[PDB]
Amino acid sequence: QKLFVDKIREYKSKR
Amino acid sequence: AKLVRPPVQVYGIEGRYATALYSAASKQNKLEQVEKELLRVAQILKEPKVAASVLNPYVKRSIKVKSLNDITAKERFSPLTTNLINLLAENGRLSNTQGVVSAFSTMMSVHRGEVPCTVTSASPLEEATLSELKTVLKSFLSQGQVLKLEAKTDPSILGGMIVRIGEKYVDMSVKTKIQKLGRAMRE
Amino acid sequence: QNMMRRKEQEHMINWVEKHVVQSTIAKCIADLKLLAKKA
Amino acid sequence: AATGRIVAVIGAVVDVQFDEGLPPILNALEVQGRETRLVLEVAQHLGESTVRTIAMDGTEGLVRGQKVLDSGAPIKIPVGPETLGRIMNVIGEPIDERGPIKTKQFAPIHAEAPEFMEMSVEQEILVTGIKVVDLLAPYAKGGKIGLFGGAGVGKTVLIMELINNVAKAHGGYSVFAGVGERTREGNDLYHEMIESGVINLKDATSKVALVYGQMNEPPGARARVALTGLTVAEYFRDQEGQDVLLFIDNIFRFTQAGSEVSALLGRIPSAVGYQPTLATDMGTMQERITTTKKGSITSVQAIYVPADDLTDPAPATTFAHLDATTVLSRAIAELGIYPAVDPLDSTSRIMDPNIVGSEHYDVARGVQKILQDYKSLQDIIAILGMDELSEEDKLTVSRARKIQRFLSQPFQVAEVFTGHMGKLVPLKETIKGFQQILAGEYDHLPEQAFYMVGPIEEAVAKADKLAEEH
Amino acid sequence: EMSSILEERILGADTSVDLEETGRVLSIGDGIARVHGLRNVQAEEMVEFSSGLKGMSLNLEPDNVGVVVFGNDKLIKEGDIVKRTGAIVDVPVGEELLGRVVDALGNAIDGKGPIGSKTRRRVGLKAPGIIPRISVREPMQTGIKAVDSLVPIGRGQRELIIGDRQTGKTSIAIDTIINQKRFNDGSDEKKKLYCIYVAIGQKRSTVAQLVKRLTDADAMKYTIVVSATASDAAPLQYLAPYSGCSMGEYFRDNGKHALIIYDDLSKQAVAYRQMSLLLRRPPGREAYPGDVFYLHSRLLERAAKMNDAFGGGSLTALPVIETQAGDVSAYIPTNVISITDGQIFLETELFYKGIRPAINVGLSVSRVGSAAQTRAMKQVAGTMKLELAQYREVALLSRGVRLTELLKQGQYSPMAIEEQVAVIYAGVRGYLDKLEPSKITKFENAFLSHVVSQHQALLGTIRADGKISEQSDAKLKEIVTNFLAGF
Ligand SMILES: Nc1ncnc2c1ncn2[C@@H]1O[C@H](COP(=O)(O)OP(=O)(O)OP(=O)(O)O)[C@@H](O)[C@H]1O
Ligand SMILES: Nc1ncnc2c1ncn2[C@@H]1O[C@H](COP(=O)(O)OP(=O)(O)O)[C@@H](O)[C@H]1O
Ligand SMILES: [Mg+2]
Ligand SMILES: [Mg+2]
Repeated sequence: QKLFVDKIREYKSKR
Repeated sequence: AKLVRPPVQVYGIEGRYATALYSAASKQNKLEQVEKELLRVAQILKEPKVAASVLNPYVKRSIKVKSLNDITAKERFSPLTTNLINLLAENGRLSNTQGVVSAFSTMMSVHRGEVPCTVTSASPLEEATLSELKTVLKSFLSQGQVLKLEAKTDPSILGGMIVRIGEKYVDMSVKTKIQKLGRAMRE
Repeated sequence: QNMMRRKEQEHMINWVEKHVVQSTIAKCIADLKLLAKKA
Repeated sequence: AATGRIVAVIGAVVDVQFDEGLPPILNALEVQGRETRLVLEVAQHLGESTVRTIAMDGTEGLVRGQKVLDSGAPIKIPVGPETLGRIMNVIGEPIDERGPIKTKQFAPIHAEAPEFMEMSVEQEILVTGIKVVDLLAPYAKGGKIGLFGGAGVGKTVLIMELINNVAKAHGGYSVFAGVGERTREGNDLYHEMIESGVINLKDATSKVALVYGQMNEPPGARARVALTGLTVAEYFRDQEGQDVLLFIDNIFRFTQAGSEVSALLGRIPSAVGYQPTLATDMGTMQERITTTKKGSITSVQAIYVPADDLTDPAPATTFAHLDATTVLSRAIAELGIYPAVDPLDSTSRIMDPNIVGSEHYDVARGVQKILQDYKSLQDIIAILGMDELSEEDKLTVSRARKIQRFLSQPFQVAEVFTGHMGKLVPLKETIKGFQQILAGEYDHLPEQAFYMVGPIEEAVAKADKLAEEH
Repeated sequence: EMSSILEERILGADTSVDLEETGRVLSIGDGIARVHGLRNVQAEEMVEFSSGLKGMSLNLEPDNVGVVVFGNDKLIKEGDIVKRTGAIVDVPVGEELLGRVVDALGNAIDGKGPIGSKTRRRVGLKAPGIIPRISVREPMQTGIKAVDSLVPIGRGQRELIIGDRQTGKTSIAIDTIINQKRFNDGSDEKKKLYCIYVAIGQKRSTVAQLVKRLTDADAMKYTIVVSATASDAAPLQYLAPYSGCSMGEYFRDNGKHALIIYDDLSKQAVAYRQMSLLLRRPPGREAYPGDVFYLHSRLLERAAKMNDAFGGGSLTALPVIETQAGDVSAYIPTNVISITDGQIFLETELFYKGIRPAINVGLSVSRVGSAAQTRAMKQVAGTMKLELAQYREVALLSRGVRLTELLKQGQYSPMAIEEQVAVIYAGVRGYLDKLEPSKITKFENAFLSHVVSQHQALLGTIRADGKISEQSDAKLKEIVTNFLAGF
């Protein structure tokens, strides 16, 4: 499930 | 008169002539023979000198196919193949014969049961996982089938791979997954 | 307030996938095996 | 039999490649693998053991390579008395939800026209109860009639009044073929024939068989449903000797459907845009609708006129196939005169003094002469006014306007529009009333005393009412 | 909001990959894409291009597939991949569309998120046969005095609105949509009418203002708007009517009653002519293809009235047609007149002469008509039509002038059937034969306010009974005479 653990890193960055 | 329909259908004048050749050979069981024949005649024509002798529109058709008769009686060619080239010069469809050759090739490569697969990657593939996915690819086809796998590389797909099994198609690329995630995030 | 919220959300979305813009084929082999199971 | 593969699907045109056993032209083929029965009719042989076919239903969901089976015979429909009281579609299947049509024989919808030695000559006037029809263009028992008209001028109302009068008074197994018309109208006709007892849902003594391919059908169905109904009527005429009535509405849709599929069959367009084979298609279809020495078919056909042209190749070509044309007009219907029959454009072959008699013939010719004089005067009448006409000219205009109004008539099927009760004027009342209006016996009545009346007695009564009340 | 992103948009995101069947674009041009491959694609199946566009497999040929592109072919290049969807072209249907503005393919263009539809329906379905139908009986109330009295429209009918440009056709359709509010809010669920407005070739600003007029009158809550405007691809303007018709067939098939407006069908015929001429098909009259009649007739044939064995629902269609210089004998006008069940002729002479709505009563007709009127409206409108015919014959005369001025109506003002009956009664019994004409409208206004402010009981009785009984006859008589003495 590599792209969810892709996305939420970026989401936390945006946080 | 009945005709033998090849397992694949090619279209155009190339397709029609090659379908004729295939249904002629299948009633005498001389298919690979005539492939080596048209292989030979294709390399006959691909040399520039009489390539220009035959694509000249200012020859008389009699002159051009006279030279063709000469060079086809040189290499002890089968009556089937001499007749095909005679017909291509009769109908003036000679310059397109490469295509017909082309067609015939493709045709019998689905006679031998080959399936062309194309794996595009963002990175020049490793050898290990190349044949790894070759073994993976093997399991989709019935027995009697051979993978013609030709993996080119395009570094714009941002990873993953895009594999085309004939017209079947799996897009495991990462760029398209990113596009899908963006669309879902916007809609 | 709601318009500012929507516009901040829009800049956040194009910034997060710019973050992916700046940013391992094990999943590729796994999907290959899955498709092989799909026969 | 033979099995082939679909190789191309373009609209209603499907190319089928057979590996052996090519099917003759006009054969029916069954596409294999569909929920409902899809039939393809062979139209051409393209060579390469490929045929081109026209589909009788929708072609969506068809895939190249799909199996197709050959029937070995053209579209065969069940024919017999068991078709009476039933609705069937272009390929003979019941579309009334009453079970299969268990007839003993099936006929192909493609047949040969009757020969020249089978033609009949007898000409007997058929009285319809309509004034303008029976006076200026009488119909004939066993003759093809044809009702021309633009969009919304009274074609279907007129054909339903004719249905009412003639078909109800008849005893000879009428047949109705709806070709490219409103499905609503088909339902209306079905139920008004159920209530009137002409169609008997139980204890079958029906005397009308319906065949319907309507506006919603693809071009192939709209191009062969006329042939299907024609085949039913041909059975009733030949193999029973009965005196059949055949109503076709609308028959321009047959030509139009041919024109819609003609482009896809790869044929160079003719004039206007129709198929090059317009006239011969119309001839092969229309020469089978005919009276022979074996039986009699009275054929009433509604004929749509595109954009009110009448020189469009389809109406122009239809004209030569009819014995009594009745041409409706929009300019007349905008005056409020119904039926909007054009008196100066409707003809008949029995309009002959040796058939209708010298009285009828002379009255009709005089009516037409006065109406023609009025038409020729109309231009300066509307430029300068009537105040400048001669006194004889004012008299001819007065009688012409009176004849115009008297030609209109309330229709039993038009009470919803006219408010009056439908009148059925017999022939002698028509002749006498028009003779009297011609002679000058009503130069004192107001013109509005003739609008929408029955016989002339009602005109004088209406004049009296107008004079006393107003 | 931050977690409105990781909501499920990431977790539930269709990040699957499947063994798909593909084709490769050979040549894009003229809004048609010749595509190589797609061996198992079906006729009229929807395919999806690489750019996220969509198309319909029109021409299955031996060596290629002709695909009609639903959008701008600028976004398609030779070599693009084309995937199958396995689904013949279909659109989302259901009640989740009410209140939504969508484009011809069912995608929301109102910015309110996705349509939560659970059912999809093909756009090219066949109309019901002969047996499923039943004659039109229930009235479809427009709220316009002229239409509802002289040219009545039933449920399951097809009524053309034909006329020149800027003569009030869209206004008639919009008032017909606004008028159904009094029924959609009531209790009887067999009088609710769900409206659909397909906008073809129109200015997008005009469609936005139309949605505004519907939202201010609170008519959007029961109205679908399908928009294929002037700047959209010709295939989209071609498809929009069938999308709207399937959205309405959903209601027609489930025992409910839909109404659909095609605004207009002339622009759909023009779009189809563009597509046909770009496909090199032979042009007939006015360069239109041979099957433009079929184009409109397979569409207007789906507006039916089912019987009580097939649900008892209906679908009323009000196709709009724009004539040039008042020519009704043109090709496409006569085609649609051949298809529909009547017309409503709007005139430019009447519209310029202040008579609005500019309905030509002598030329407007409704083939069904009487079978779908209330009894009270029938009682008064029969006499009204007789007197109007008398007046147009002699063009009594003062009665005719009075009535024709009584037929004028304002925009966005649909009257209930009871109030129309009251006004027409006050007009047709003579009670303003001696009032000079120019005050009539004024009188009308005042009169109706009176009847709605104080005599609500009479209107309620007319509503319950549907007819204007002898008791209510004398009651309305004394009401109007007392008001006229006061007026
Ligand atoms: N019943 C009416 N009473 C008074 N004015 C009206 C009425 N209907 C329309 N109008 C006015 O005349 C204008 C005509 O606009 P409308 O959209 O209704 O006509 P149209 O036939 O749709 O023309 P178009 O082809 O431009 O869409 C309206 O904007 C309105 O201002
Ligand atoms: N005999 C008639 N009397 C009064 N009105 C008629 C008569 N015939 C036709 N009409 C009117 O003309 C309209 C068109 O009728 P119809 O025949 O159904 O159209 P079409 O030409 O498409 O067949 C009808 O709705 C009707 O109002
Ligand atoms: Mg008709
Ligand atoms: Mg408009």
